Parts: sequence; C-alpha cells; structure tokens
Amino acid sequence: DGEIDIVALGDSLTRGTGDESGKGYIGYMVDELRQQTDEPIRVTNLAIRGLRSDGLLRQLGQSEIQRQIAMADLIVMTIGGNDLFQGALEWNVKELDEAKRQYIANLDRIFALLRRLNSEAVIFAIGLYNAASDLDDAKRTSAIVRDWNFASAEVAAHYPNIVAVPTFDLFALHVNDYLYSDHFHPNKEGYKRIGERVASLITLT
Repeated sequence: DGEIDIVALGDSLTRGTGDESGKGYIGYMVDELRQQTDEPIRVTNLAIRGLRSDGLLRQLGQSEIQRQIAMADLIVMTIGGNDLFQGALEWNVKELDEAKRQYIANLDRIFALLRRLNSEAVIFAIGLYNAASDLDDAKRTSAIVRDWNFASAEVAAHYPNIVAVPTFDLFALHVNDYLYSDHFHPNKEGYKRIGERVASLITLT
C-alpha cells in the first residue's frame, strides 16, 4: 500500500475531547512518527465520545468497520472509562462489580475480534488515570482506577502484541495542570503527554 494506516478506536479520550486544538493524543503521536519516515501516515479515527465497551464490540461488527481494521498497520484505543464513570463515581459496590465484570468480558471479546480481523497489527490499549485525585474521595477513586487498569492489562496479556499503555502516572503530580475545565477530560498538555508516551513505544524500520 505504501502507506502507514493507523486505526483509532474507543471513547472521548481517543476522540480528543478536552484538547484546545483538535489534535488529541493521536495528533502528537503522528507528529513523532513523522520524525522517523517520510512514508505517508493516515489516521482513521472511529472513536465515539460516549462509547462503552459493549458499544465498541457492537461497532466492530459492522462490515465497513471490519474492512478498515484489517487494513490497519497499527491500532490504538481507549475503552472502559465510560463503563466506569456512567453517571461522579457510583458508591455502590454491587453495581461496580457488575460493571467491571461486563467490561472485562467485553474487552476480551474485543481483543479476540480485533485479532481475528488483523493478526499482525500491534494494538496499543491505553489505560486510565485518576482525574478526581484532588477531591476528598480521591483515595477510593485511585484504588478503583488502578484495579480496573490491572484487569485491563491482564486481559491484554492473553493476546500477542497487545500493549497495555499506562497513563496513571502522567497525571499523578498536579493533576489539574493537565485537565480540561470539566476536571475529567485531559487538556492540550495532558493529551500531549499521552501521545508522546505512545509514540516512543513505536519504532518503524
């Protein structure tokens, strides 16, 4: 094809919501990839802001979407944040356990479907951060976020070339310096740190 095809999937973090410019972490990733080669780099961003893990699995069932997954030389995605923060974190442990169980089951089926459509392309599964790390309930939110990130990477470890990229430590110090006005989504600087971390994991040869 003579072209580097990047397919982006998932929720608002992959759409770039909260970034002053429209770049998001994808744009800063492409900026770094263009230091390595003059080969054209094309991005197909299929992210939807309010997407959950069950919607992403259903989205990956569309024939046109599957045709673009099979052409991908590289897959980057963020999913599960909407599974966890559906309405402010739910203070019910029974609802939280069920939401995590559905999310892990959907995530495993998402990874399997992506690998059936594309056995070669590296999948970068980007983890979650704690935006409410400056509130009184920050301790409970850090524990739940880190618990979900662990289960994410455990699911990714069951498939070849699926890299769980963490972002938790990128927002550990002075979190509001890297957050949007909603204190939930990242800002321009927060997405830049995510995109530069993902790009440094990509080496074209």
